[PDB]
Amino acid sequence: MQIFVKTLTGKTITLEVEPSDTIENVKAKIQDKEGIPPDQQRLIFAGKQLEDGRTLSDYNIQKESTLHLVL
Amino acid sequence: MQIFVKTLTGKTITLEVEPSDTIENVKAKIQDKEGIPPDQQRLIFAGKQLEDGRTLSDYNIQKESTLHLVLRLRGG
Amino acid sequence: EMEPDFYCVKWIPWKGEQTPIITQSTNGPAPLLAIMNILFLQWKVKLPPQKEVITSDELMAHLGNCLLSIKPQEKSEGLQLNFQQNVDDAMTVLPKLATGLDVNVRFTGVSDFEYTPECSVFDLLGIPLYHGWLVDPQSPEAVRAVGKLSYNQLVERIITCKHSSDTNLVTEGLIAEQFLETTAAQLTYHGLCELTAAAKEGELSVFFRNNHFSTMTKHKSHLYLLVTDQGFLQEEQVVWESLHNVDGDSCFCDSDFHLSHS
Repeated sequence: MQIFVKTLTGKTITLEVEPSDTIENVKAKIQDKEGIPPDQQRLIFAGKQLEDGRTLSDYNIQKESTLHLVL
Repeated sequence: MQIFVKTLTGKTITLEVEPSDTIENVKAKIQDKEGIPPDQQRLIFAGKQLEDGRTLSDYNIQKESTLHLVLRLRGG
Repeated sequence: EMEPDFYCVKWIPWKGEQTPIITQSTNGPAPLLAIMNILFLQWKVKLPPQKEVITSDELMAHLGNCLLSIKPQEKSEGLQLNFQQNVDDAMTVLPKLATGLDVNVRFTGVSDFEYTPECSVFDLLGIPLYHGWLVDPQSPEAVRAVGKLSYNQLVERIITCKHSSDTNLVTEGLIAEQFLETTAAQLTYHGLCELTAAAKEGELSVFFRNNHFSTMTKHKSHLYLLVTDQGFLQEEQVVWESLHNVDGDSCFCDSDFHLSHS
């Protein structure tokens, strides 16, 4: 499954993920691609912050979805 | 006795109970294994939503019986 | 910010004036913020200039005062018990606004919910409550199996169908289960089209989507959602998020609906 992460700088990150992946897993995967520590990452989908301890599935995130990444 | 609870997700919770237990009591036990609020939980067995004050015995819920947990849509 | 009934106030240049909107850090107060942000954008409630932090108690106090001051549409010396009923049922649900509000969507219209005490809060304030979880008429499978059923009816119907002898019902079960799974983010393309057309230009409204409530408006035939996540607290020019697709691929806009850059 592929999703997109848009920063405010205007940059688009592509990730390969599963619905069962945790927000913690997704932040690890963003560290891989841009070397940004998970603790400096806040993920948002459709205006609501995605918290650690829940899965992509928990937030109904399907393939080709765009998340927003902020400090 | 031991009962099963099927979410729409597909996973299944096992509970220890007595025919004398209230539905409120089973929602309370579900709040542990899965962390869900009782007032969001709806329990279905043989076509009926289970009322809080009723007992397992009131709905003839025997050992190994399967209940269905469906959630209210809650906006947070 | 950190403690659970504290919110950061964000001041924005709205229509000539520094205007507060409340930001959210954790899940639970979206329904309260969706209403309170409308009252703040309409200047129906005012905060001391550059107040930085507000509590649940303060927001509830302001909202309570607004609800109790609504007058009935038709003025009469007596009766108006139906109106008085709405107000008391609105005052009883008020506290759930901070922790989470139950809704029961029907998939037939952007304004279609089961009428419940929870709905009353928006009705009494004259605030429209919308949703774009609409079954596409060009999927007549879904239209026939989903029907006029509310969400609450449909998940029960799915359970019944799975245990049916009748293969017609088993099949209805599968189509409805498949509707819920493919539209799990609670917004369809058809919903988005119908919502864009039904919403009133310049009007502020509450939008339920993906177990969340947003403040919504329409500018130049386009839908926008107020940005409330505290991660944008410092971004003055990030105020509105475009709603023109179902996959979250949005543009940020300033107070005046002009594209913002970082």
